[PDB]
Amino acid sequence: ALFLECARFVHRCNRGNWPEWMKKRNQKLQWSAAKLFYQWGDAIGIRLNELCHETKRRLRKEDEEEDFLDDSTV
Amino acid sequence: TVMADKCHDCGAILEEYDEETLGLAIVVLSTFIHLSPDLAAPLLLDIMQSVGRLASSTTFSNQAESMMVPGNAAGVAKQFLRCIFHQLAPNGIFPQLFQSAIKDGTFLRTLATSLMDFNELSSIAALSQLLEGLNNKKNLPAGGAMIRCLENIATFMEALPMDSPSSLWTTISNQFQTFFAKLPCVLPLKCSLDSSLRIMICLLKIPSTNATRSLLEPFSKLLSFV
Amino acid sequence: ENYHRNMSWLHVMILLCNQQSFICTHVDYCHPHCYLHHSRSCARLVRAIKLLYSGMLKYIRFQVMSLSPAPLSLLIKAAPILTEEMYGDIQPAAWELLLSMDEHMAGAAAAMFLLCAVKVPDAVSDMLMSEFHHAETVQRLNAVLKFHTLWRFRYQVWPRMEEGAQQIFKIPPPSINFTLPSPVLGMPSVPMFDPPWVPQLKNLQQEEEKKRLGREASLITAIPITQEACYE
Amino acid sequence: TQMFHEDAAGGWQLVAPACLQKMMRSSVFH
Ligand SMILES: [Zn+2]
Repeated sequence: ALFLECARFVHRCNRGNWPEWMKKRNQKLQWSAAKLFYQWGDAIGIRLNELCHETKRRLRKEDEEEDFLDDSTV
Repeated sequence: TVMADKCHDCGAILEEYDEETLGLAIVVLSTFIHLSPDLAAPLLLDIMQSVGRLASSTTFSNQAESMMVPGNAAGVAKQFLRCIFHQLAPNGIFPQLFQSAIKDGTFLRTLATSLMDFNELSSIAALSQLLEGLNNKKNLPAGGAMIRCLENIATFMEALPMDSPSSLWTTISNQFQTFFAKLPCVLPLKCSLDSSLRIMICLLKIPSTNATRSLLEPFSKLLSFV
Repeated sequence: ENYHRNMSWLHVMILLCNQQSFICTHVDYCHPHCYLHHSRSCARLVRAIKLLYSGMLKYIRFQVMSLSPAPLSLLIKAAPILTEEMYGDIQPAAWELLLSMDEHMAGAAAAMFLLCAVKVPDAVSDMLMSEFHHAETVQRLNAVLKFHTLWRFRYQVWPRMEEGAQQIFKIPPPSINFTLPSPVLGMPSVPMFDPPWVPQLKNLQQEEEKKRLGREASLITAIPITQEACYE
Repeated sequence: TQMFHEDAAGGWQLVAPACLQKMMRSSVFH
């Protein structure tokens, strides 16, 4: 949910739906927002890169009840 | 068994189909209704709601640009709705539809939108035909059914371009005057009927400077009854 | 400066969407990194997020719609800046993902593979020839089915690409050399008799008989049924 | 001519001297 909130915020900033208070100073705010979005992208990318780098019965059991609202199964 | 996805609430297998199959199903239903309306009459309401569901959705997030993809199951669904309601309009499909209870709460909006640009039977013209069918009927729907009819009419109003000038407001106004002349002798006594107020509010937004002027008096009498 | 041209997370995205186990029978269990298992997990997470919750629901249902195509749909958004090595690396993943039950995943994979074929025609051609002449019956059948999916999503590449593309990322138009005869020689197509999608007692009976004969004489399998039944 | 009608079950449907009838309709009578 944190990730998706950030995603929708970046999307709204892309559409021009910048925060109401923002809508010369605004140009600097947009430039810094783009730089910080790239900072997010770089950090998440170098984290995902680090992360990337009878048994059948329990496998099916785990796969068939991956209810995300029910933690300890995810 | 094949490892598939289930709905945790009901246990049913989740199913997804491509536009080439959904469009084929829509066209199959369209042909069935077209060549045999009497057989399709019992199933008509469910078919309309099921296809309006597809019409409502958007294939792409690009709602700004018209969905001009050749497949475009939404466009196929719109064509289905347009053809069905153009064909069955002489058969009184509109009073029958608006009297019946509609499970899909968005079907009236999708019908209004998909018929909005229609030139043969516009959504405004569809409303006028619904009013004419209700008015010409020998007996208006009973007190129980008239409440559902008013609610459906109001919901259809909410999705209509009530600000759009057209050569029908001087006609819809008279149709609604004659249709409101009968309500006090039809509606039940102690049942909430805010749908009539919603209809009046929608009517008072038409760009005509004279249609509402004449419509105001049956409005006053119906409001006195309410 | 120049953030829009050198995005550091392009290759990790390829690595992410290329590290699934596409060889899984999906019978009585799935591999831990099976791609269908991943798609089901993402769909369950999307349902959980939906059940968590205004405009957020609009974003979820209009721009998420699933989580599995997030890598591919990212790379499609960065197609002008992808290098040829990136195209070669993303080609097998987009090829394998073409037969997804999820329509969004299939569409994104088709768009990505069409972009690859636009950019690296030699590798795409070699892969296509290897799949079509493959020694396994299932492989050739899947190659034809994947070709059909590409054919379907042929029209859904530019919308997925970029809001300002087709000015950049030039695609060579079909170079037609000759010209057709100035008037078309034959009829472009035979109209279908009494189309269900076109809105319109001896006389009534004979008209019904005429319509029935015309419908029986007109072939419906020989027309694009969904293309002609869509409004404009 | 055929008109929609809500049936007894509540569902939609499409609904629109016998020898003396023959005698009158017979052209021999005319
Ligand atoms: Zn599997």
